[PDB]
Amino acid sequence: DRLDAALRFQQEALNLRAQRQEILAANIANADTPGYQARDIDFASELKKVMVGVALTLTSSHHIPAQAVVDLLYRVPDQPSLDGNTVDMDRERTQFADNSLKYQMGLTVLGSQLKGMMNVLQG
Amino acid sequence: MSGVLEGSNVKPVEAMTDMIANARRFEMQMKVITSVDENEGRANQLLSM
Repeated sequence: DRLDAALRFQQEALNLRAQRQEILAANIANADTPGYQARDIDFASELKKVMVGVALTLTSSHHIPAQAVVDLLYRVPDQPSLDGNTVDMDRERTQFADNSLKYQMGLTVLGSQLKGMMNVLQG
Repeated sequence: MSGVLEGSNVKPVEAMTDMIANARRFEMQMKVITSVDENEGRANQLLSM
């Protein structure tokens, strides 16, 4: 559908921001686990990958339709801890706040596009 | 030598200096701990959007 193509980029950006938000909050929650590595995703490359499948064929009514079913990069440690935990509070707190801001911005842009498509139709 | 007993070799000057140094070091570490805790308390508000 053409409607999907217009809203594909912002939807994928919003979903990627939510996933990275979950990853950052997981990094915050597991700050005290000894031996836990701080993981993160490269937002731009994954957004390229998602932006850049074959529903199985249903011959009749009984035939069952096809059933549907990111890469994590390690953060470079800054300070060496003794328990092997590489999670840094300041870095991930700033990243968490930034991801929240960008999620809000994506919501704003997507809502503006939908509202414009709506006022085009209203009449 | 028979008829003499040897006592301990605890030097009291060294013990007193060690106690003074230990007390001062303990107070310095407690101050550092307080500073770090206060800094983290201030830093844990950024997460509010």
